[PDB]
Amino acid sequence: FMRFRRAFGEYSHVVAFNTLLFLMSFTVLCLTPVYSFLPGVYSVIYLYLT
Amino acid sequence: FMRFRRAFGEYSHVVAFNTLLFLMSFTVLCLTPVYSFLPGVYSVIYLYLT
Repeated sequence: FMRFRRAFGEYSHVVAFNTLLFLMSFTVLCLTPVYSFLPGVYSVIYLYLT
Repeated sequence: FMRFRRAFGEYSHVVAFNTLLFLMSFTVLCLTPVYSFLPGVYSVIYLYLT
C-alpha cells in the first residue's frame, strides 16, 4: 500500500474507490445468472450507499 | 495525467488550455469547407466564452 501511495499522486484516493466499486459491480454481475434478486436490491443498496 | 503534471512545472495549467483551444480551433477550421455557418457563430461563442 505504501508503494501504491508512492505513485498516482493525489488521485490515488479517487482510483481506489473507483476500482473497488467496479470490482463489487463485477462480482454482482457474476452472481446475477442464478440469483435474480440481486439486480434490484443491490441497485437500491448502491443508491442508498452512494 | 499524473505523469504530465510531473513535468512542465507551474505552466502545465497554461499549456493545457492553450492546447485544448488550439485543437478546438483546428477542428472548427476542418469543419469549415462544408458548414459555412461556423466562422461567425463559433467566433461569437468564443468571444463570449473567453
